Amino acid sequence: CWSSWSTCDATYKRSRTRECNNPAPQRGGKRCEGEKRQEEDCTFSIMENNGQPCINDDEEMKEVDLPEIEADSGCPQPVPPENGFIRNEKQLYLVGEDVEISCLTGFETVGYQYFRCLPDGTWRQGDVECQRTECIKPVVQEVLTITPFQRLYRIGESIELTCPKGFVVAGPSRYTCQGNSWTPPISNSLTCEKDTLTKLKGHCQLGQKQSGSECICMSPEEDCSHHSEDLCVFDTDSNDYFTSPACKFLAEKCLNNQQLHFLHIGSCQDGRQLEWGLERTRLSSNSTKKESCGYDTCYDWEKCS
Amino acid sequence: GSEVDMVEEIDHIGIISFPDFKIPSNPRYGMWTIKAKYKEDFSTTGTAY
Amino acid sequence: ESYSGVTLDPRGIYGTISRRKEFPYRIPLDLVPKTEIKRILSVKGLLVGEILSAVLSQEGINILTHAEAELMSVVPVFYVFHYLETGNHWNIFHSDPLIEKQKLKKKLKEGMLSIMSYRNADYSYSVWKGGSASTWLTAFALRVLGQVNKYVEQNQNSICNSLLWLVENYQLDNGSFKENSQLPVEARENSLYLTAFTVIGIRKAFDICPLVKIDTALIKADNFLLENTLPAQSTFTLAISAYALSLGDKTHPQFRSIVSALKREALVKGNPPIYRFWKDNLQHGTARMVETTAYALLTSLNLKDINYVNPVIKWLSEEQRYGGGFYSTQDTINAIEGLTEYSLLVKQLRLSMDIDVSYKHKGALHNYKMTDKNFLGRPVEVLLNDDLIVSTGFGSGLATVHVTTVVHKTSTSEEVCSFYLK
Ligand SMILES: *[C@@H]1O[C@H](CO)[C@@H](O)[C@H](O)[C@H]1NC(C)=O
Ligand SMILES: *[C@@H]1O[C@H](CO)[C@@H](O)[C@H](O)[C@@H]1O
Repeated sequence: CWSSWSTCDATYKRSRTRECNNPAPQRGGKRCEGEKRQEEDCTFSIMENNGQPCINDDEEMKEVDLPEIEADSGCPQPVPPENGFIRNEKQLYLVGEDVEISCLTGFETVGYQYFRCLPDGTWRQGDVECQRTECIKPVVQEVLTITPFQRLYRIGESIELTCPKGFVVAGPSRYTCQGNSWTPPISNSLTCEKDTLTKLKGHCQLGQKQSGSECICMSPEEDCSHHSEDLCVFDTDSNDYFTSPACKFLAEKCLNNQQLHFLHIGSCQDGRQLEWGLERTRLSSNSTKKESCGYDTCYDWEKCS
Repeated sequence: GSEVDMVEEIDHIGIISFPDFKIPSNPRYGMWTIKAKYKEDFSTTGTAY
Repeated sequence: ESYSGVTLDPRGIYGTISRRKEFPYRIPLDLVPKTEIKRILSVKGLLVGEILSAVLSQEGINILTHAEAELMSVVPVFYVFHYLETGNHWNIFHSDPLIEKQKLKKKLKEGMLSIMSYRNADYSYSVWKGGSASTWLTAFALRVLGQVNKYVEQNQNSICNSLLWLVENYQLDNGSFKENSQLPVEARENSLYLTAFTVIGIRKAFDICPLVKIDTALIKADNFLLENTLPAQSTFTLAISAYALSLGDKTHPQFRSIVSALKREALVKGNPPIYRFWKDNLQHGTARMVETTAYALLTSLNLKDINYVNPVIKWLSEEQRYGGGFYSTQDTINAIEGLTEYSLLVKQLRLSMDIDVSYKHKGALHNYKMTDKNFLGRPVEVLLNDDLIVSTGFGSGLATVHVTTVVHKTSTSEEVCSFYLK
C-alpha cells in the first residue's frame, strides 16, 4: 500500500512511507520493485479568495490590440518636460483629468506643473520647466576613490578625482558643477595609465603581457601616437644632438639596440643649458667603466631614486 | 470636462430644490453639464445642460 | 496666468510631507492703469479606485503556533504580526483583542531568542552551528530585526556591529556582495541577487542605526545596481534589483529606466488588464513566478501607485499560483509584506484632509472639508490683495489645490511685444 501521509512540517515534503509487509516470509527472492518514500511538496493557503477560484488561459505582451477607443473620448499618455518623470502612469487618461509632473534626481519643478486632458485628444501643457538644484556623482570607474564623496552635489561644489596608489588620471583633476555638471567624458572614461614615476612593473608596460614569456618589449613604432614628452639623446655612431619623444626612447633602448646600447637623459627641447651636460656624455666606458654617481645611467632608466 | 462643484439635497416633496449654482470669477466658456445621481443605493442617472 | 498650484500631502506619502503653501502676491510691470488683480482657488483629487481583497483568517488557525527549520518556523511570524497591526484587525477571533495581541508578542520574544542562537561571536549569522559564514543569512536576518525596532525594541550597539562586518569585509570595491559559504556569463546574475538582497536588509536597518560608513556603503551599493542592470538579464534578477532601488531614491533617472524595463517584461490578462503578472523564463511547488511578482508588487507599492498595483493584488489573491512555494518562507513573506503594504496604501489615502485657505496678514477666506462624499471644491474669489496661504491639519489623503490669477495687462507694454504700431 501507501501510508504515513503527514501535515506540512520542518522542510517539509509529506513523507508517505511505503512498507513491503504484504507478504510476509518466504522462500526469499524477494522484496518488491518501487520507491519507499515520496516525499511530494506540501501546500498552504492563507487565503480567503471567496474563492472560487475560476480561471482561463490567455496571455498578452504589451499586446498590440489597440486598447484605445476614441468613441469614449479620452487622451493618451502625455510626454513629460525635459528630465521627464510623470507620476501615476496610465495608458489612457480621461477628459478633464489633470496629471502632476515631477522632476528626476535632481531638479525642482518651476512654475505651474500639471497637464490637463482637453476634450480633443491633446494636452493643455501648462508652463513648466526643470531647474537644477543638485548635480549627481558621475559613473566613472572603480579606480577612484573620488573626493568629496556624497550621493549628490550642490551647485558651487567642486569634485577632485585622483587615481592611487600609482598611475594618474592625467586630467581633468578638478571640476565644479553649475549644471553644467562639469564635462566628464563617459565614452572614453578615464582608465588611469601607469605613471612614468612608478618603479614597480614599469618595464612590463611595453611588454604585452599577457604574451609570450611574458612582458619584455614592443616595437618598432607600435608604442607611439601617445603624448610622448620630448627628450634629447645621442648614440649609435651617428652621434648628433637629436631630440625625441619618450615613445622612441624606451624603443631605441631594448633587445634591438641595447647590445650597442644607447644614450640618454633629457628632457631638454634641444636646447641651451642642458646641452653641455651631453658634452660630457663622452665618458661612458672610458677608460674602464662609469662609477661617478648615476654615471652608469642606472641600467633600466630610473628616476633615479 | 472638469468637475466644478457637487451638492447633495434631501427630497421631501418629489420636487428637489437646489441652492442656486454660480459661475466662477473666471468662467470657462462653452456648454456646461449637470449630472444627477440617487447616491445610495441606485445607479439611476440624469443629465442636463 | 495660473502660475501656481500644489498637491497637499498630509502623510508625506510621496517624498516629504506637504501642508502649508504660500501663494505670493506680485505686481507685473505690464499692468494696466487702475484695474486690479483677480485670483481664484479650488481643490480636488484622490478617489482610490478599488478596495479589492484581503487575507488570512485561516492562516492564524493554520500557521501561527500551528531541526534547522526553527528559522523558517519563526520568520513568517514577524511578517504576519505586521499585517495584523497594519490591517488593524484582531477582532476576528472570539477572544479579547488584548489577550490575542499579548499572546502573539510572546511568540516574537521566542523568535528573537531563536534568531539569537544563529549569531556567531563574529556578530555575523550562520545557518548550521556557526561552521561556515554566509552573507545571505546575515542579510536576510537584518530584515526581520528591522521589523522589531518599529514594534518592541533592539539595542543599537549590538545590532550596529552586524552591519560593519559586511562593509569591513564582504563589500567588494566594485560594490558587489559575495558570501563565503558554498557558462561564464552566469556569474554576473548571481552577483546582482547577492547585491540586491543585502541592499534590502541594510536599508531596512539603516533607519534604526544611522551610520556614515554604512551610508557610504549604500551609495556604492545602489550605484552598482544602476549601471550593471542596464542590459536585460533575468526578470527575477530585474525584480529584486528594482525593489532594492525602490527602497532608495525613487526619483533617480537610471531607476526610472529600470522600472520602465520591468513594466515591459510584465504580462497581463484582459483589455483593460484584470490581472498583471511577471514570468521569469523566456519561451519556456514548481511556480517561482510568485517571487518576481512579489518584488514587482512591492516595487510599485513603494512607488505609491494604486492603478498599477490593483491588477497584481488580484493575481496574488486568487490564481493558479497554488501554492506551491519555497524556501519557504523566502517566497511567502514577500507576499505577506505586499498585502501588508497594500492595506496600508489603501488606508494611506482616505481624502480626510481639511484645507484652510487664508491670507498671510489677513483673516481666513474659506475652508474646505474634504471627505469621500465630497472630493471636490468650489472656486472661491480672491479679491483683496495680500499673500495667500493655504494650510491643512493632520488628515489622511492626497489633494491638489489650483489657483489662477487673472490680471488685465496692456498692450502699452509693447516694450515686451517689440512692435510700434499706428
Ligand atoms: C677610452 O680609452 C681607450 C684607451 O686607449 C682609447 O683608445 C679609446 O679611444 C677611449 N674610448 C672611447 C670610447 O672613446
Ligand atoms: C499506494 O499506491 C496505489 C497506486 O500507486 C494506490 O492504490 C494506493 O492507495 C496508495 O496510494
